[PDB]
Amino acid sequence: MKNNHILPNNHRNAMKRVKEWHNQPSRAQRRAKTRSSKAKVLYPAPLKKLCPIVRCPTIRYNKKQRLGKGFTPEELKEAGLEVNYARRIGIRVDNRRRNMNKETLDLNAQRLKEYLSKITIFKNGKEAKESGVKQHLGRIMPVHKMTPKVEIIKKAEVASYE
Amino acid sequence: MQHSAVSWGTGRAIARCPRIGGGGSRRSGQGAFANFCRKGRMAHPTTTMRRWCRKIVLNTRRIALAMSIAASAKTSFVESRGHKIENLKNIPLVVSDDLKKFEKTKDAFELLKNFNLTEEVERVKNSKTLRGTKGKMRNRRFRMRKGLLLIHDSPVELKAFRNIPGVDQLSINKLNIFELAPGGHAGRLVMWTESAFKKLEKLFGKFNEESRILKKFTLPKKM
Amino acid sequence: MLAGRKTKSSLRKKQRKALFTAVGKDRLKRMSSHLSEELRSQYGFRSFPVAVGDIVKVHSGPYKGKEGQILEVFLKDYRITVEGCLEENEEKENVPAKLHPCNVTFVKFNMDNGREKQLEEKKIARVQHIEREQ
RNA sequence: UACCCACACAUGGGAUCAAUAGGAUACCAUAACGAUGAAGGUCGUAAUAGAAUACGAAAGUAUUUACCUAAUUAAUAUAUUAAUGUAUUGAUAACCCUUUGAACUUAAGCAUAUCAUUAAAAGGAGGAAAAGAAACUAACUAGGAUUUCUUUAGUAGCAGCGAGUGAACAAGAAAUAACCCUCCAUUGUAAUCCUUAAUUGGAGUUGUAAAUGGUUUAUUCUAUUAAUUAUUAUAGAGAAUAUAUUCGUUAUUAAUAGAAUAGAAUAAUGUACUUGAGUAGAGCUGCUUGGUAGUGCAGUUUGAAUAAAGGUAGAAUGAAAUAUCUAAGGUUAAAUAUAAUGGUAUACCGAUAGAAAAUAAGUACUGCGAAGGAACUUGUGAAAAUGUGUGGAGUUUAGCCUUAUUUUUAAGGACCCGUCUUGAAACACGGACCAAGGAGAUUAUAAUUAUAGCAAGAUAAAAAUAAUCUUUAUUAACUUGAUUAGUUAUAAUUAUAAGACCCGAAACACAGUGAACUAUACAUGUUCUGGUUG
RNA sequence: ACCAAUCGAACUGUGUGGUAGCUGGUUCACAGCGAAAUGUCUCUCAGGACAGCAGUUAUUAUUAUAUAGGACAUAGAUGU
RNA sequence: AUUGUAUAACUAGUGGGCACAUGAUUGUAAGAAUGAUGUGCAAAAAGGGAUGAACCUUAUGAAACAUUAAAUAUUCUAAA
RNA sequence: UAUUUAGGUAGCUGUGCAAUUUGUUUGUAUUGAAGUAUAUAUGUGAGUAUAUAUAGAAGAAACAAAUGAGCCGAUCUUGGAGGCAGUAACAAUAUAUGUAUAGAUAUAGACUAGGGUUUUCAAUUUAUUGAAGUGAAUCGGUGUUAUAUAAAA
RNA sequence: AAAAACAUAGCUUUUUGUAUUUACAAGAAGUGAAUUCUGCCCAGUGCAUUUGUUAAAGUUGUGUAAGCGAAUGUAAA
RNA sequence: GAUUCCUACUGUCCCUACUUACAAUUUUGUGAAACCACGAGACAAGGGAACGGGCUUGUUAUUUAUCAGCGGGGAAAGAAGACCCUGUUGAGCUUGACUUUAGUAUGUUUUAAUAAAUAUUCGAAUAUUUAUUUAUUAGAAUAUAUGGGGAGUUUGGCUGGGGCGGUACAGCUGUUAAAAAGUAACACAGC
Ligand SMILES: [Mg+2]
Ligand SMILES: [Mg+2]
Ligand SMILES: [Mg+2]
Ligand SMILES: [Mg+2]
Ligand SMILES: [Mg+2]
Ligand SMILES: [Mg+2]
Ligand SMILES: [Mg+2]
Ligand SMILES: [Mg+2]
Ligand SMILES: [Mg+2]
Ligand SMILES: [Mg+2]
Ligand SMILES: [Mg+2]
Ligand SMILES: [Mg+2]
Ligand SMILES: [Mg+2]
Ligand SMILES: [Mg+2]
Ligand SMILES: [Mg+2]
Ligand SMILES: [Mg+2]
Ligand SMILES: [Mg+2]
Ligand SMILES: [Mg+2]
Ligand SMILES: [Mg+2]
Ligand SMILES: [Mg+2]
Ligand SMILES: [Mg+2]
Ligand SMILES: [Mg+2]
Ligand SMILES: [Mg+2]
Ligand SMILES: [Mg+2]
Ligand SMILES: [Mg+2]
Ligand SMILES: [Mg+2]
Ligand SMILES: [Mg+2]
Ligand SMILES: [Mg+2]
Ligand SMILES: [Mg+2]
Ligand SMILES: [Mg+2]
Ligand SMILES: [Mg+2]
Ligand SMILES: [Mg+2]
Ligand SMILES: [Mg+2]
Ligand SMILES: [Mg+2]
Ligand SMILES: [Mg+2]
Ligand SMILES: [Mg+2]
Ligand SMILES: [Mg+2]
Ligand SMILES: [Mg+2]
Ligand SMILES: [Mg+2]
Ligand SMILES: [Mg+2]
Ligand SMILES: [Mg+2]
Ligand SMILES: [Mg+2]
Ligand SMILES: [Mg+2]
Ligand SMILES: [Mg+2]
Ligand SMILES: [Mg+2]
Ligand SMILES: [Mg+2]
Ligand SMILES: [Mg+2]
Ligand SMILES: [Mg+2]
Ligand SMILES: [Mg+2]
Ligand SMILES: [Mg+2]
Ligand SMILES: [Mg+2]
Ligand SMILES: [Mg+2]
Ligand SMILES: [Mg+2]
Ligand SMILES: [Mg+2]
Repeated sequence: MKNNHILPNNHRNAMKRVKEWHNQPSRAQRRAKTRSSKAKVLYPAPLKKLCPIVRCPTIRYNKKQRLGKGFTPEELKEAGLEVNYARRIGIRVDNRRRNMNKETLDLNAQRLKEYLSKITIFKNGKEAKESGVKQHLGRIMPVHKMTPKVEIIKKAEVASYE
Repeated sequence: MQHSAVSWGTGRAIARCPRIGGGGSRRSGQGAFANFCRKGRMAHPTTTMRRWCRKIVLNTRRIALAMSIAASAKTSFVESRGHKIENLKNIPLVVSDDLKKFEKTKDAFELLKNFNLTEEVERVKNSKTLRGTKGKMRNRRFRMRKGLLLIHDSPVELKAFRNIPGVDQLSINKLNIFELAPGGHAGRLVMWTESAFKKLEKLFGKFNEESRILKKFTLPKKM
Repeated sequence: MLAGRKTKSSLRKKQRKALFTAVGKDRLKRMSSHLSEELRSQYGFRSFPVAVGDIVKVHSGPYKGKEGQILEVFLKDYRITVEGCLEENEEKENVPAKLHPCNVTFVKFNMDNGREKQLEEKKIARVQHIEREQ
């Protein structure tokens, strides 16, 4: 130490216990392989399931919407499904969550009608394998990132704006 | 470092380096545990902690693709590489799309014979020789020249062109640099199909427009 | 890579270990020979392993052109001895020559130990392969 | 004759160059032991047998399996009537869960601290194990079981406040799944359970309750065996022979075993209001954590309430409001970690290298014992050290530099190199001679210089087909507040930590072996012959 | 004194490539430039850090209307 | 007298010194110990003091020709 | 266009030669590649190029890349071979015809502990190979115990 | 390093009456055969015997320990 | 065992001489080691790291290339000096060195039920003591004292070598000190 440096802080056992990432491209080949092999087992059904829309907790991320975990049974009561029937279709159900507002309940209730208007139901699996219908693979109806919009207002109303 | 040696010390008219203990053979009494000793480990042993890969900026990797493509249309850049293009018709050249219906090797070989494209197949074939170094014993026995490249649109490679020596194929989507400029020089003789050549105008745009397929890319200006 | 492993590999030392340490039916098929043209019209395959006593003819090498009968077969060396050929020794030239069976084509067979049963089994299995393709 | 030099030819030795049925590293699959006798050992069997290698009196090419060995006519326990049946015991050297637990070292000394919730040692299971359905996080317009990756972050904090050590929420992803006992289960009836060929013999009211069919057809995937492949080419990967041929590659089928999905047919459907005590918490005492006056655990004394009740909300106690949850009984797939064993590849080494071993290598050989542990491939034939033949000088002077056709002599110059040192030819240390080997390379974090892309913005984070920096704007806080072109990479140098340019102590701790030499106690055996005195 | 040729704490394996302000060694050519053995602090005196002496690269001209280990003219300080 | 001057950034070695001339302190004295000013050896070639780290002439690539300094001219040994 | 500058230990910077492997381009070889030994030319120097003999199968150059990247020394590691030197230090009974006549030194023989084929014979020169050889009711062990594993007296 | 060192009988002091063993016994120390002697000192340090200072836990609250200090003996300590 | 004197006795001595055996000297056979910068001839004086084989001025040997002796020199060979000093390097041992601990002594709380007596505080609370059988494995958790029987570690610097003595180890004045500023000594006279 014979010049102008910052105070170094390097721990003694930093290089003695090391984990190396040599298997990174070989791991990503396997995960796409079992994902594609699982798709043929349930052929007409989609790969993923439905998720609700929630808000983020703190004030740093207060203006962001995000895919949550599961649907409360009261939002299913608005759409008209029962929880033993809705689990057999690709719908996730959460029971720990509590209802808070009206705006977050009318949003999720409208979203369940859009999913019901698209799915069909056959008799048995022999009938379903014979029909050739394109199988969806990504997320199911995700959120999309917003674009900000600036409103133009007249000159008179700025003295009485809110 | 397998043994259990220890230094004997001074007072014996002998060096300080660690000696193999025990007895009963020619081995006992010899040195160990040093880089200057026979059957001893080397100082600074190599390890797998060493960095094996480098990191390059994304916008620079797309520039080197855009430059080496333009060199394949230049005349003297191809001739300095070593290809024989004296009798070829016009460069760049683009054949019709109906090419991937060929199911035999005999049919695809006539297509090169229809143009004046045979001496590249022969000059690859006569140039095979041994390697000068110790790499003969390590799966690097023969080395030969490089021939024509063919860019197509199919996501699976064509089995008709696989056997001919000195012909490589590459899809339009991936576009490696290990083929378009081998050995750090540009000017490889390329042949384009129809649909792949028509996909270039979306892939790079003009000097003012942005690319929509490649996000945040624009061709550089002239200094 | 123990012995007779029969691998798909491109290394020099891995392929050569399968040539020395092969056993069983794999050692037989290394010593095969090419068919004549008129024999090819009768059966239809390309090659077949070699037994003792059938008349062969050399088609390449310093002994080109001579025709003889097979006297011995050496499985441990991949060599055979053909009649009419002489090799120099330190006393005489009466030593018969040792050749590799990839340089010879045989002209007439020798039917011993169920040889006709084996040849007719291959000719049946060949034409069924052609019917799968069309 | 000996001593010295020059040339030519022969001995001695295994360096250089070229090859290779050997090794090293990374990735993928598997993850199969044992009382129905394992792993390991001793002795035997070949027509002429020693080493190596394979095999058990059926013995050197689908059954048998000599003798020890957990080694078992047993031991610790349960069931039926001293006998019989059932379960456990041994091997491991990587990953997993508990118990016990150091010192060398750093602080330029050392005693709290660090190395360290480490090494050694003991117990217990599986192909994975452990964990897992809030007596949670927060203060928002609120989120939602467990596990793993990026980031927050070398931050809040802890500490002779010294050296040093060190977390979580929120945010972006991989993968997703929830359930069962504990009351008073229709008392118009134990409706249950083990065993027997048999309501045969029991268990059970101090409370047991357990629906059943494997037939057939089709499809997909994995593993092992067997078969056919042009000489134009769905075959230019590679080997072998000689100076134009084969095995394969490529591309197709068959057989056996295992797994999953679907159809048809055969079997089968009653009633169910349970919530966890010598626990949770107090006083004294010891360990652990970043947790600061419990973050978590344990010994001793004491020991409650039952939803009109109880717990928690990052300084202490007492009190109050507002939020948000309900402990002390049980099961659970996927995403994740790594050996023995078998495969595939490579900017790795090429016989003083690579594993100790190109394998008659854990072999020969050493030690009372725990234990220690080498040399040797095939062609070419360097130097050190010698032999024979021919030629030449002198007896007073090795080798080197300069100038000269008196160059096997003459005149001048000239102490033996490396190294500490004010100062070395030194009576200062190392070096008799040749060959081969042999010491500032790698990684993390900062800074300056050169170069490249974009620029008020910059980016290959994990993953799939966000964050950080410019700029935490100052202050301990309140009160207050515009401004120095950056960020991402490639290369060289310097600083700190890693074995850290290479070789070198006297010592300390953990786990084990010796009274054949010699010392002491106990048991059992053996211990030659002649005189003196009194 | 003795405890297997070892005894004022035996022998074998591991932590271990234990720490050393202390001895020893450190491998190719030419060209440009070129030192210190002094001051202060230190459980400091066989060792460290700051200052001094050195090297490399860079930008800029009235900071030549300027500088100097010099001299001359003028005004002064001192107690050998 | 000087064609430049001035300003920044990064980084190494060294901190055991000795001798001559002038002048001092302690000591009977010392090739003894410790300070002050200048120049050297360390790190500096050739020629002369017979020989010598510091004495006397004297600035630096490879050579040839003429002139001197320090010192010398019986002989070794160039020069009455 | 140096008519001006050029020594140098510790130390700092620039231009260049040698070795192994990787991508691209150009070329050599059975009328003879790599290695080794003697000469000649060339470079201020690290070095390079050619010629003759020997041997028998693969090696060179240019533009870029990766380092286990250049020895006289460490009482350095492993192998081979000198001087001193044929020097120190040790061994050395008589017979003209003999499986004998003499001389000389040393007490000898059985059980146990330890050794394990050294025993005996044949053939070839304290060696090498090949055969043969160990016979128990009465000679040892196997039995009893030394106040919770003990006797070849 | 074989002695002038160690041992020895002889002399003396001390602890134990709940010993698998029982005071002519079982543990701990110093001098060194026999003969003749073994003087004075308890202030210091130790050892023994006997009636000002001092912790925690418990109770509505309060109180109580050994040890140290003081007195008396003891030098073949 | 350590020390002195008489008698006898003698190569211990005056002062050495002669004989024999075994090694040695001569021949054949088996056939090593320490040591080695270079050693090619040796001296007198000089200077020099203050005792040269080599450097500078002087004086000098030589049997055809030997054999057997001898111990002046090569500051001869063996062993990284045991004596002395330094190191912020160790170990055995002692104690009124620093910090602690096994063992042991004494309190408090836990301890079978029952009845009675006595004492101390205010009908009640404490304490002491006796008797019976219905318990009786014999211990556990904390506090104070004793504790080289044990366990870790330390035990400054300057200095005409270290130790003993002094502090020239922090402040102030005059002289050393040489007419600007700056300057040493276990030098001077003092605070
Ligand atoms: Mg090695
Ligand atoms: Mg080579
Ligand atoms: Mg360490
Ligand atoms: Mg320390
Ligand atoms: Mg230290
Ligand atoms: Mg220490
Ligand atoms: Mg700890
Ligand atoms: Mg799992
Ligand atoms: Mg589990
Ligand atoms: Mg920690
Ligand atoms: Mg029930
Ligand atoms: Mg074929
Ligand atoms: Mg509850
Ligand atoms: Mg080699
Ligand atoms: Mg080896
Ligand atoms: Mg001279
Ligand atoms: Mg000295
Ligand atoms: Mg001297
Ligand atoms: Mg000496
Ligand atoms: Mg020496
Ligand atoms: Mg070398
Ligand atoms: Mg060491
Ligand atoms: Mg121990
Ligand atoms: Mg001994
Ligand atoms: Mg200079
Ligand atoms: Mg030194
Ligand atoms: Mg400095
Ligand atoms: Mg004046
Ligand atoms: Mg120096
Ligand atoms: Mg001179
Ligand atoms: Mg003189
Ligand atoms: Mg003259
Ligand atoms: Mg120079
Ligand atoms: Mg190296
Ligand atoms: Mg060498
Ligand atoms: Mg050197
Ligand atoms: Mg040697
Ligand atoms: Mg003799
Ligand atoms: Mg024999
Ligand atoms: Mg005696
Ligand atoms: Mg003696
Ligand atoms: Mg005595
Ligand atoms: Mg007496
Ligand atoms: Mg007293
Ligand atoms: Mg008295
Ligand atoms: Mg004699
Ligand atoms: Mg002399
Ligand atoms: Mg003198
Ligand atoms: Mg002599
Ligand atoms: Mg020494
Ligand atoms: Mg010191
Ligand atoms: Mg100590
Ligand atoms: Mg002690
Ligand atoms: Mg001192």
